[PDB]
Amino acid sequence: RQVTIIGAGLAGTLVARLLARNGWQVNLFERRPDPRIETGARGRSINLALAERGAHALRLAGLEREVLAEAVMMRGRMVHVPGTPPNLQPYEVIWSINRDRLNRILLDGAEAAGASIHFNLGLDSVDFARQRLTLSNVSGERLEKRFHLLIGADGCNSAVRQAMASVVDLGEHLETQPHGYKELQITPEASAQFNLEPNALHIWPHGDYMCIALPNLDRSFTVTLFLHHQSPAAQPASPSFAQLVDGHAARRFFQRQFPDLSPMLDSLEQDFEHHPTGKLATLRLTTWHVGGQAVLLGDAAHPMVPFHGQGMNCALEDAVALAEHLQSAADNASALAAFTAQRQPDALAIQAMALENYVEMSSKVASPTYLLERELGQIMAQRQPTRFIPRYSMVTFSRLPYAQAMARGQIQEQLLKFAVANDLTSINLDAVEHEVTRCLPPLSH
Ligand SMILES: Cc1cc2nc3c(=O)[nH]c(=O)nc-3n(C[C@H](O)[C@H](O)[C@H](O)COP(=O)(O)OP(=O)(O)OC[C@H]3O[C@@H](n4cnc5c(N)ncnc54)[C@H](O)[C@@H]3O)c2cc1C
Ligand SMILES: COc1ccc(S(=O)(=O)Nc2nc(-c3cccc([N+](=O)[O-])c3)cs2)cc1OC
Ligand SMILES: COc1ccc(S(=O)(=O)Nc2nc(-c3cccc([N+](=O)[O-])c3)cs2)cc1OC
Repeated sequence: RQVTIIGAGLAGTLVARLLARNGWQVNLFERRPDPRIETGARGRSINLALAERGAHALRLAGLEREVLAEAVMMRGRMVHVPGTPPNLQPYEVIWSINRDRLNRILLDGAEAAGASIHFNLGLDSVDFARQRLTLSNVSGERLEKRFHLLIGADGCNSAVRQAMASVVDLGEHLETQPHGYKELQITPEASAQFNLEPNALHIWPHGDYMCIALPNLDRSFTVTLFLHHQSPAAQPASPSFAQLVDGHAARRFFQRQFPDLSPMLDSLEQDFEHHPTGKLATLRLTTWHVGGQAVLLGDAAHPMVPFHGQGMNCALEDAVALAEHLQSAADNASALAAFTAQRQPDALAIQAMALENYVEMSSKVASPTYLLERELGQIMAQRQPTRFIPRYSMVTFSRLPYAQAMARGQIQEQLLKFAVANDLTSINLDAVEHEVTRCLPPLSH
């Protein structure tokens, strides 16, 4: 009945609330300070896309209305490319939520449910044999604490995950990507001056690099630049973080490549030199738990590239699943095994689907095969909105488990490919629709 959670982020704080109100004694430890303590100057955090499946996880926790109150409705996407004014491409919605706003709400929810939360305390080591762990603060205190069940919700660099290696082989494989990212900020004045639409997701596509911006209720926007770390050996002058040696270089790059975005980025030079360049990676594990003693949740279990906007959504789903299993199972070891069996297939799937979105960020001309496929898929979905559901729509706008969206997507892509092989005018749409009904079962099977 006792549980210790490391990491008061999105997954850890949600699972604290779900367990605490299910009668667990919950202690939650966080390395950062309490964002609920009002200071004189609020810091900036990123805005995240919350999709239907994440919103539904919050509804099960009884916190959806709270979060929605501070979330910006995004009705569609606005693509910005030179030579056209952007116009809204309508989506059904995606909510833009501020990370720290969400976190404060989750924290209040966890505490209201009876969890004890401890801030400014980082997990440094775990001794599984002696079931003790040690927390450290900046005051030099080294706090040794006893634990029964340990939930690692401590993010993509999990200290819990690292500790688990000492006692079990996690079968880790880290796959890195050549793009990094940089977080930047459009202020409310700038967005208003350039009439940036608050109720939309904004994209600046540019072949091998790109910017995406999500809104905040105060009309500021957080912008993410995705760009190669280094210029390719054979394409040595192409843009990369390696060339952008300082803020002035960054400014010249934005001026040249993102002319209409550069004016909105007032602290670009500042932001570029301070904010570290983030890495893109996928980490996969064969095992998420050590018997009944510890389990990994969210980014701690399954780091993924941020290209389908689903990491937080997955983490919130994870929390719901972990608390469901901990209640309905015989013992903790069985719960953790069952949890891993449910969610690890979903995690691998979204990790893969995220990478597939990522690889499209290319200046390579799209193969006419892939183009005809997508165009044919659109037609089929129109004719049988029943069965043929585009995979992105299954992921982003439904609650269908990721593994099942990936499976239906495979059946669908395969059908499209055999149909398109060897322009669309020669393709018999009746023959294709016949194959769609023969090969793709309705959702009710
Ligand atoms: C550029 C970018 C854009 C993204 N956009 C989206 C998006 O639009 N939508 C979406 O769904 N996802 C998005 N994601 C993914 C999303 O941020 C993560 O998947 C999600 O935050 C993971 O939730 P979590 O609780 O598992 O981890 P976290 O939210 O990272 O929580 C981990 C917590 O543990 C704490 N902690 C860490 N180490 C320790 C320690 N040793 N001791 C104690 N506490 C510790 C941290 O302070 C933190 O509070 C994005 C990610 C990136 C990088
Ligand atoms: C306009 O139609 C589309 C609808 C949906 C998608 S999607 O579902 O497949 N990908 C998605 N990425 C995000 C997302 C949000 C925040 C940050 C990031 N990020 O890359 O950091 C990604 C939201 S939806 C794509 C579409 O066209 C490309
Ligand atoms: C990995 O490759 C695929 C995987 C899955 C599928 S699918 O058949 O299951 N989903 C489909 N999406 C579209 C579609 C159309 C218009 C815009 C978008 N959009 O991402 O914005 C998608 C057409 S078909 C297709 C694939 O390539 C054709």
